Amino acid sequence: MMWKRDPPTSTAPPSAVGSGYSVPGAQYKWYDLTVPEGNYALCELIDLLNEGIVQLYLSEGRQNNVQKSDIGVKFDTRNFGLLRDPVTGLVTPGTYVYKGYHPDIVLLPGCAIDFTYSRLSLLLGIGKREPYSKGFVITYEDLQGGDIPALLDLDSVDVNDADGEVIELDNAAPLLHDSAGVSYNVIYDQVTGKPVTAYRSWMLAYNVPNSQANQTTLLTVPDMAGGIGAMYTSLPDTFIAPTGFKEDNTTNLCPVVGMNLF
Amino acid sequence: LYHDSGVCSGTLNSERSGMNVVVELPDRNTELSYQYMLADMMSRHHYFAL
Repeated sequence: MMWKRDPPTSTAPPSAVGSGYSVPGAQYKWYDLTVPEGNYALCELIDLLNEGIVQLYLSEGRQNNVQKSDIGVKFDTRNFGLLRDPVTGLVTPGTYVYKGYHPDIVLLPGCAIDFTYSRLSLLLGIGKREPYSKGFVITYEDLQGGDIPALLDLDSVDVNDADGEVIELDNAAPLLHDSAGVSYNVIYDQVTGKPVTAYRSWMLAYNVPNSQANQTTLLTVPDMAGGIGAMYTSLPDTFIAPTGFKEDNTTNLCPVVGMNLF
Repeated sequence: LYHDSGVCSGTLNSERSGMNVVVELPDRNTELSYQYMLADMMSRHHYFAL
């Protein structure tokens, strides 16, 4: 999540609508996010993951001149590409549907999340279509096509709450920032239609049925049972080893006697 | 050597008959048994470094 960045050229909120995502002097390094051990529900687990990402930011990236709009990795549950307009290309309400549907990954360009040494992916409901494939990494490019639609600002198109109308056109603009200054990184994509922010939600990448997030990843229920596999009960001192087991009593690799799920 | 410990004992066994054929009981004294045997076979003032 881009530990190092150069100082900003301008502190003011942006006024141009993207036209090319660029973070000068962006250096990216892998982290080790860790939530405290304990029995949690999924909402609070995602909250702890987000707080841990914030802490990983505060540890070195905050002091290293990061614009605070460059928090690369975030765990969310919103369906960002919802209540948009096919013509306007932006979400009509001006905000996002604050309803949780399934855990989601939001990544800035150059950012990634790595589940290859953790079964927390099974807790998020994100699984690889090929669970035996070596390495399960969700990079920014793996989310291509899952661009988060930008937010239609109410101030620009203010006919919705004016002069007894709700329909207006060609004044449509996206929120280039928020109320508290910080930007949304709203840009024009390569197919420069309506502007969309460069966040590449995994939900939207999966929902578009073409490829990548469907042919590599899998959207399943979050399955908060911990994702634990099978448990092997063994009685080396009263059972002859099953066929294919060697008699290894004075060790932890005893012949498995009873098979059972966790 | 972990003698007379049933929880951390050794294992000598064959391959075709993989059954462990060494059983160590916590209520026996292997080291003192060796002490008494060795003292009976010969006097203890001899210093055998091996």
